Amino acid sequence: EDLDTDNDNIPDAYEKNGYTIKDSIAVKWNDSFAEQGYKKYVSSYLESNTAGDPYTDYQKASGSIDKAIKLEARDPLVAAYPVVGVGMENLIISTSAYINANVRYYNTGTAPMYKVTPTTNLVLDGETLATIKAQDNQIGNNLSPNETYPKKGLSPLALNTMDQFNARLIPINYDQLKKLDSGKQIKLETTQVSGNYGTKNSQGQIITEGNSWSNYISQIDSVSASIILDTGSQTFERRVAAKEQGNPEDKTPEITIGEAIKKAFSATKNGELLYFNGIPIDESCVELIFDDNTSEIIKEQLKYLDDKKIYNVKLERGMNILIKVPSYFTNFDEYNNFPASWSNIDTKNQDGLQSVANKLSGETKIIIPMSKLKPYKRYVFSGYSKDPSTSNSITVNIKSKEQKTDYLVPEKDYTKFSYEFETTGKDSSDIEITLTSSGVIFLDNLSITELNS
Amino acid sequence: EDLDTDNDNIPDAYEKNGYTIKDSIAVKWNDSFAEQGYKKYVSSYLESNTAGDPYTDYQKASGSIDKAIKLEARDPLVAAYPVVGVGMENLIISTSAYINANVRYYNTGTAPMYKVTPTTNLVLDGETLATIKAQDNQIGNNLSPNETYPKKGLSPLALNTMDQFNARLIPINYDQLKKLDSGKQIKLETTQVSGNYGTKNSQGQIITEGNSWSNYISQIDSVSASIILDTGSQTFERRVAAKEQGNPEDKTPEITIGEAIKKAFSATKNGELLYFNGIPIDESCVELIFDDNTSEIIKEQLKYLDDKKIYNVKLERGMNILIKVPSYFTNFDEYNNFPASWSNIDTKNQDGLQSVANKLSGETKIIIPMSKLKPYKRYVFSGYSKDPSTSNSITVNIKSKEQKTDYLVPEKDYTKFSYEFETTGKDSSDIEITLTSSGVIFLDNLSITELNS
Amino acid sequence: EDLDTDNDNIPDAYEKNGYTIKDSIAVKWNDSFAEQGYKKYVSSYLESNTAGDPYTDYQKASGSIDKAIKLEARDPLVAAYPVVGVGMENLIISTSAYINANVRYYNTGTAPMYKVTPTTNLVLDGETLATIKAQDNQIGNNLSPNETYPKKGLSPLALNTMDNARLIPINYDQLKKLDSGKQIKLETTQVSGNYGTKNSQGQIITEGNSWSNYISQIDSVSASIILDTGSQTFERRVAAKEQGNPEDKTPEITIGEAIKKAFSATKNGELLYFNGIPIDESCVELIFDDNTSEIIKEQLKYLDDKKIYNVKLERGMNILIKVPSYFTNFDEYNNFPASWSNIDTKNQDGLQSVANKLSGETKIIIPMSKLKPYKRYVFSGYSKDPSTSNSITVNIKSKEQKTDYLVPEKDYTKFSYEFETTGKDSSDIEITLTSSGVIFLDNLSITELN
Amino acid sequence: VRYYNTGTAPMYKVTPTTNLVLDGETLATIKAQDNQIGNNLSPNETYPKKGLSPLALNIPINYDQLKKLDSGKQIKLETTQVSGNYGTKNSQGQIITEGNSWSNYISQIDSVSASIILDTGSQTFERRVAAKEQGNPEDKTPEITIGEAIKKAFSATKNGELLYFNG
Amino acid sequence: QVSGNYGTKNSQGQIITEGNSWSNYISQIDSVSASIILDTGSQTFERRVAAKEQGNPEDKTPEITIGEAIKKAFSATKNGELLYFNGIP
Ligand SMILES: [Ca+2]
Ligand SMILES: [Ca+2]
Ligand SMILES: [Ca+2]
Ligand SMILES: [Ca+2]
Ligand SMILES: [Ca+2]
Ligand SMILES: [Ca+2]
Ligand SMILES: [Ca+2]
Ligand SMILES: [Ca+2]
Ligand SMILES: [Ca+2]
Repeated sequence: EDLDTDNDNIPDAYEKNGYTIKDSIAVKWNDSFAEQGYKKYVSSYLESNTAGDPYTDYQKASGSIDKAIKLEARDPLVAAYPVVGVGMENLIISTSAYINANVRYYNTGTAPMYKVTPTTNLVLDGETLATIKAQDNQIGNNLSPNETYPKKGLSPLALNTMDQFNARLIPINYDQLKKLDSGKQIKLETTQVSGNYGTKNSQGQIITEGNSWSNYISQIDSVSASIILDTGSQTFERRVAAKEQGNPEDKTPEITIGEAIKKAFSATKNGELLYFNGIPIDESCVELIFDDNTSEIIKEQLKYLDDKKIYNVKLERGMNILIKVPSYFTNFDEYNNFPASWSNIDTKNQDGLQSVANKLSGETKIIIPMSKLKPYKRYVFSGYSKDPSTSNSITVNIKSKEQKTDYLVPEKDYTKFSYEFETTGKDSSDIEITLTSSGVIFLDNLSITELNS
Repeated sequence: EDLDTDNDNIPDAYEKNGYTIKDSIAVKWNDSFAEQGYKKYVSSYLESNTAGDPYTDYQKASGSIDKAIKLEARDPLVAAYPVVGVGMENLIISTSAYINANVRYYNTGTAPMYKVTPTTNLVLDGETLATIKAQDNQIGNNLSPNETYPKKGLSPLALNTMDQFNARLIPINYDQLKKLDSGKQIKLETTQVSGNYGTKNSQGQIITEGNSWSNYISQIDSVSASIILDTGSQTFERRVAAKEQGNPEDKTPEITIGEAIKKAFSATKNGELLYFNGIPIDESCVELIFDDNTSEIIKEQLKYLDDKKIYNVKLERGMNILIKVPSYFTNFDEYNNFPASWSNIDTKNQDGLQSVANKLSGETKIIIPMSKLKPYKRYVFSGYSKDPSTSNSITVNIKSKEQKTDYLVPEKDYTKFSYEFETTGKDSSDIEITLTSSGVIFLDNLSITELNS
Repeated sequence: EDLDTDNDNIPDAYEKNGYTIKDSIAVKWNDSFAEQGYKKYVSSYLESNTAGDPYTDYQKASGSIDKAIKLEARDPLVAAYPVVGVGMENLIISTSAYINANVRYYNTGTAPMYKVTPTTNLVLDGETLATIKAQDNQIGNNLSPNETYPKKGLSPLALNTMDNARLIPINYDQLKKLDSGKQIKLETTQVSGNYGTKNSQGQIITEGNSWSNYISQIDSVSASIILDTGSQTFERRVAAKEQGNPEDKTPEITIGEAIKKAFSATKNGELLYFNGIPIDESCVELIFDDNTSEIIKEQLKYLDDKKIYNVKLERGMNILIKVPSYFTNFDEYNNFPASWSNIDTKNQDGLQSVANKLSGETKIIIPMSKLKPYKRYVFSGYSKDPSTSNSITVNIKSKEQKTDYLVPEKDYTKFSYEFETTGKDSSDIEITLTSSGVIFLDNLSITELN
Repeated sequence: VRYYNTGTAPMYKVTPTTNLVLDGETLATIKAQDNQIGNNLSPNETYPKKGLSPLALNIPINYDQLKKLDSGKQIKLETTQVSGNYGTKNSQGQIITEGNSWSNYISQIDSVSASIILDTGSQTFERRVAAKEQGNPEDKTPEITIGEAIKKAFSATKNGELLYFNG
Repeated sequence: QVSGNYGTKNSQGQIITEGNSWSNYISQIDSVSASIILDTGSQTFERRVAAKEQGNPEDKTPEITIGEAIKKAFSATKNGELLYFNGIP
C-alpha cells in the first residue's frame, strides 16, 4: 500500500478509494471527517494530471497552487480553466471613416489568466471585416476569476489598431458605410485567446513567462465534459474529467451528473436538495438544455435506470450541458416571485414533489405584465402535472406573437411539460396564459424560463 | 519539537504560539521582551508565504528584504502591496488637434516598484479616446513608498506619446473638440500598473529584471482583506492576510479588526488609545465607510458579541474597510479645532467617553465660516449623545443646499448618530447648524468630516 | 570569537569593537596602528552591506573593488553613490521650430557610473514640453567621480533627438511665449547606469549590473550630507541606525565624526581640513531642512558640551554645509579687499587665538566688483559680552534697508540675518554696526545663498 | 477562409501558406503572419471552431479570368506548406510546444509510411501507416495486409469478417 | 547559393534542425569528393563519392575503381557483367 505508479505522492490504494490531505500528507478517507469540513477526493492512479490541467493531483488536493484558483478547482476531477470572453461596451465610427470599439474582457472559469491578448473578429453581416489582435496598449496583465479588465467602475479600453506600432482601423471602401446606414449592427466574437499561468518554481517565486494556456486547451477539451450554469446575470463554465468509452487502461472515476454539478460548483447539498448560493439547482426546479448528441445518450441511459431522473446518469466524455435557472419560480412552499398571484389555487395538499401540491378545481388564469418582461425575447413555460385519474384533458391558451393552443395528456405520476412561445415588442398586447382542467389536477414547480431570442 | 512542515526556518511550535527573531534565528516568544522593542509575530505553518507576497515569513520577519520596504510590512500577516496610481495634473489642447498631458506617478503601498509602466485611459464622457501604455521615456526607474515620480520639486513628465516608440497624440475627428467647447473636462484613470520587485541572487546583488509584480497581484488580493486609511491630505492602502472561512486545512492566524489596524500601520498603542503619527484613530474617534458585503457581515457579528466594539471583531477574508479621520473634531478634553466657539457648553462632567462630557441644558448653535471649508463638497455630521432619562427628543436644524430638519431619540447609553448634508457654492449662504434638547443631555466626540463632492 | 553571522569573512567581535584590514585578512584594532596610517573600521555584524551599496563590508574595507571608487568611500559606514546630474551649456532654437540643447553630464558622488543614460525635462513655466531620454548618441561610457562627459576642454554634446523624430515644441504659441522673454529650463528626473563587479574569471562586467536596483535601498538607510565650496559641490550618504529596532546593529556616530569619514578629512587636533580649507563648526554655515532643525534642537538642550558637531546622527536627516566665500579670523585668514575699522587684535579671549577688541562702532566698505548681484546673502559672526549690558544695532544697505538690534549674551553668541542684494549697476553695499561699549568679535563671515 | 484539419494530432501555432492559383496560373503566395495564426487546431476541427464567422485573410484579377470562371471553371486555394508545433512532456511535467516543429518529421514520416485515405462523403480523413522497404534485411518493420492496415488506421470493428466503421 | 539545415537526433530524441546548417560542410564536401552525375533524359541524379588524397600517406580513404563508384553512388545492380539501373542498362 506504499506503491506509487504515477509518481504523484499519493499511494494507489489511497488514490483509488478516497483520500484527503491533512498537514501536507495524504491519508485514507474516513466518513467521520465530513464533520470537520474535510472533503473526499477520488482520482485516477495512472495519470499525474487527471483532468489534463497544468497542476497535478497532489497540487490540486493540497491547495499548493495559485491563490486565485477557486476552491471548486481543487478537485482532481475538475480542470483549472480560464474561459475568457470579450464583451463590447460601445461602438464608435466616424469620418475614409474610422471605427473605434470599446471592449471589456470577461473571465468566467476557475483560473486567472495573466497577460491576456484575445483575438477578436469584426463582422457586419457574414463578412469578417477584420481579425484584430491585442497590441501593447490592450493587454490585460491580470484577469481574476469572475472579474473584468478594466475592473468595475472603470472605462473600457478602446480597440483601434490594425497591426503593431500604432495602426488604425479603417473600412476599405464606402460600401461598408452605405450598408451600415441601412440599419445593420456589428457583432463581436473572439476566435482565440492567449495568456499565461503561474507555477511556483524551485526558487520560491511565481513564473509566468515559460508558460501558456494554449498548450492545454486542446488537452482539457478532449478528456472533460463541458458543464455550464447560468444564473440570469452571471455565467459559469466548468470542465469535469471523465473516462474514455472503450479504454481498459483508463481509470478516471465514474460519477453522475448530479454529483458532478455538486463538485464543479461546490454547491452544498442538505440531504437531497442542491443549493448554490441560496438559489435551488435541483433537477425539477431548473430547466436543462442539451445539444444533439447529449440528448441521445441520456434517453438511452434512462430506460435502463430505475429512478428515471436526469441527475443519476453516469457522466461520460464529450457531452455539452446547459443549466438555466428559471427567471420566475413558484413552488407554493418557500418561493413565489410572480408579480401577480395565480387564480384558483388550493395549498391544502400533501402530494407534491417536496412539501405540498396545488389541487385545481376548474382552470387557472395568470396575468403577466410586460413591465418586468424583456422585450423581443423568447420564453418557455414549464411546470409539473399529476393526475391519478388519468381521465382529464388539459388545453393551454397562451397569448404571444402567435397564440398557442395545445392539448396535454396528464400521466399517473408527476410529469414535466415544456411549451415554447415567442413575444415581440415592449408596448404590445398583454401576455395571457390560460390552462383548464376537466377535473381535479395537481400543480407544483411552475416556472417561466428565458431562452435565446 | 523542531518540526518544520513548510521549511521556512521557523518550527511549527514557534509559528503557532508566537515567535520573534534574535541574532537572525527564531526563538520562542517570552512576554518580558516587550519593553526592549521585540515584536510578536504569528503566522501559518503550512505555507512558506503566509501572506502570499514574494517574500517568505522568515524574510519578512527577519528583515532580510529590500531596505525600502516599510516596517509594518515586515509583519508576516501584512503583505507588501505597492498601490501605484497616476496623477493627472495639467491639460494642453492645441492643433485635427494635438493633446499633451503632464502626469506624476504616486505610490501609497508598503513596497517600492522598480521600472514602473502605468497604463492610462483618456476618457471624456463615456467614450474612451485612447489607451496609453508607458514608453521608454516615461518608465520610472524607482518609486519609493509614499513618494512620487518625478520626486517632489520637479515638473511632471509629459504625456504626448501615443504608442510604442513615439507618435503624436491626436483626436480622431472634430466632434470631441466640439463638445469640449461646451465645457466637458477630460479625466484620467489607471487601469493597471506593471512593475518589478527586487530579490538577491546567490551572489548577493539585488536583481530586479525577471521578477514582476503582475504575478503577485491576483494571489495577494484574493488571500487578504483590503484596508484603506485617509488622513485628509494623504492616503495609505494596506492589505492584511486573513483565513478562509470553511477551510479545515488552513491554519492562518485570526485577529480582530482593532489589532489588524495596529499591525497594518504599526500604530502605537498606550493601552487603548491608538496613534498613527500623533493622530488618534480609535474606533470612537473616527468614522468608517464600508461596502455592501462588509456592512451586513459586521452587523450580524455584533449581536453575538457582548462588548459590541467594531475593533473587537475578527478579520475575515475579503472585507473592505475605509477609515477617514474627522476633519473637524472636538472632544472637550484635549482637542478642539472648530474655528468658532460652541454655545451652551459645560465641561463640568465625569460621564464622558474618556474623561468628561458636555453638560448641555437647552440648545447648541454653531456658526461655521466658509474660509476653511471646501465648496461643492458633502459632509456628514457625527457625534455621540447620552440620555439615561430616555424622555427627551432632539431635533437638528442644518442649513445646506436643501434645508435639513430631523428628529433624534437618544438612547440610555452613548450612541452614535449620522446625518448627511451637502455644501454647494463658496460664495453661497452661510451654513447654520442648530440642535435643541428638551432636557439635559451629555455630548462627547463631535466630529465633522469631508466626503465626495 | 570566530563566529560569522552575516558571512562576509569578518568575525563578530572585530566588527563591533573596531577592525582594520591587513594582508587581506581582518585583524583586531590597536591604537598603535594610527602612526602607520591604518584606519579604524567599525560596522554591523548582522548585514552583508552595512551601508546598503552593492559592495560588501569586506570588499569596501580591503579595497578589492573597482579602483575608481574614491578613498572616501572605502569606509563601510560610507555609501558608494554615483550622484549624477545634467547641466545645460547653450541653447539653440530655430525653425514649427526646432530646439537644440548642449548638455554635459556632471558626476559628484563617490563611485563611477558606466553607461550613463539620463532622462531630461523641457519646461518653460510649469508646463513640460517633452521628456527626453538619452538615445544611442548621448550615452557616456565612463563617468569617473568629479569628472564629466565630455571631459574638460571638449565642446558639450548636442541633444536634439526625441524618439525617431527631431525635438519640437508642439505648437507655434510656444515661440510666442519664448519671444516674450521667457527661457526654458532643463532638469533631470532620473539616470540609468551600471556598476562593475569582478566575474569569476577575473574580468569586470557591467552588463547585468545596474544602479537603479541599489538606489532605494541606499537612499532609505542613509543620512544625506552635501558640502558646497562655491565651485565644487560634493554629495555623500552615511549609514545610520533605526530608532525603533532592537535588531539594528548599525554603529551610531556623531555628525562631526561622519564629516571626517564622509570627506576623509584630516584632523589637526580639533580643526578639520578638507583640502586646506577649514571646515570647523564655527567657520562654516549649516543650512538644515525643516525636519532636522526640529530634531537638532531637541538634543541640543540635553547635551552639556553644546556643539552641533557632537549631535548623534540618525537615519533620515538632510544636512547642507556651505563654506563661506568671505571669511576672517584675525589669526591666519583675511580675504577682504578692504579692511575693517576700529579693530584691535590684542586679546586672549578669542575662539582659537585672539578676538576683536571693539570700542565703539565698526564699518566696512565692501566693493561691489567682487560680489555676486541678484543673490541672497547672510552675514555671520560671534558676539561675546560678559557685561550683558550693551545693545548692538546693525545698519546694512541693500535692496531694502535693514536696521536690526542684537543683544549679545555672556559668552560667544552666533548671529545671522538674511538680506538680498539686487542690481549690478546699483548702489554700493554699505555695512555698519555700532556697539554701546566694549565687545568681542570673531569669525565674521559672508555667505552666498540660494 | 477557415483552416481545416484531417490528421490525427493537434497542431499549435498554425501558420498556413497558400497561393491563389486561379485555375491555371498562380497570383500571390499569401502567408498568414500575425493575427491569422491559429493557436491550436485539434483533429477533425477547424479554426475558428464550428459556429463562428469565417476567418478573414488580407490583388488584381484580369478580365480574361472572369470569362473562364463564368464558363465551367472553379477557383481553388492549394496549400504549399503549413508550419506548426506539437506537445512534448517534460521532467518538470509541462507540455512545451515552442521550438518543436511539424516540419522536422514530415519528410521522415512521409518517406516511410504508406498513405491511406478514406472519405465518408461529409468528412475526410488521411492516415499514414508505416511499412518496410524490400531491399534492407536489417529493416524490421512488420509486414501486414491492407485489411489489418485499414482497421488499425480508422479504428474500425471486425465483426465476423466484414469491417464496420461508425456503423 | 542556397541556405538550409539538416537534421540530427539529440539526447532526448526529437530532431533538431535549428543550429545545424548545411553550409558548414559544403567547402569540405567539394574538397574531398569526386563529382559524378548521371542523366536518364527525364530526371538527373547528382552524387559525390569520396576519393583518397594523392600523396598523403595518412589518408586511409578506400580505393575503388570507377565501376564500383557508379554502382555505389546510385545503388546500381550488377547482372552478369552489366550494371543495371532500374531496367535501364
Ligand atoms: Ca499515485
Ligand atoms: Ca494521479
Ligand atoms: Ca411539494
Ligand atoms: Ca514554519
Ligand atoms: Ca511560514
Ligand atoms: Ca471624555
Ligand atoms: Ca558585516
Ligand atoms: Ca561580519
Ligand atoms: Ca581666535
